[PDB]
Amino acid sequence: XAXVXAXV
Amino acid sequence: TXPGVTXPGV
DNA sequence: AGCCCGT
DNA sequence: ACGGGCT
Ligand SMILES: *C(=O)c1cnc2ccccc2n1
Ligand SMILES: *C(=O)c1cnc2ccccc2n1
Ligand SMILES: [Cl-]
Ligand SMILES: [Cl-]
Ligand SMILES: [K+]
Ligand SMILES: [Zn+2]
Ligand SMILES: [Zn+2]
Ligand SMILES: [Zn+2]
Ligand SMILES: [Zn+2]
Ligand SMILES: [Zn+2]
Repeated sequence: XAXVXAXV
Repeated sequence: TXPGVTXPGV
């Protein structure tokens, strides 16, 4: 749930 | 990093 | 060549 | 159940 590379 | 040496991240 | 996350 | 972004 973070988006630092994926954003789920 | 940076750019350079994005971020992290983005 | 250069890093690292939270619901 | 998840991989991104220029100097
Ligand atoms: C977002 O909070 C979060 C936390 N853990 C994960 C594990 C695997 C895929 C996505 C995730 N997202
Ligand atoms: C996003 O593309 C990405 C890839 N690897 C990671 C490792 C650890 C924390 C965050 C990350 N994000
Ligand atoms: Cl060298
Ligand atoms: Cl990974
Ligand atoms: K080198
Ligand atoms: Zn390169
Ligand atoms: Zn790692
Ligand atoms: Zn975690
Ligand atoms: Zn991964
Ligand atoms: Zn990548």
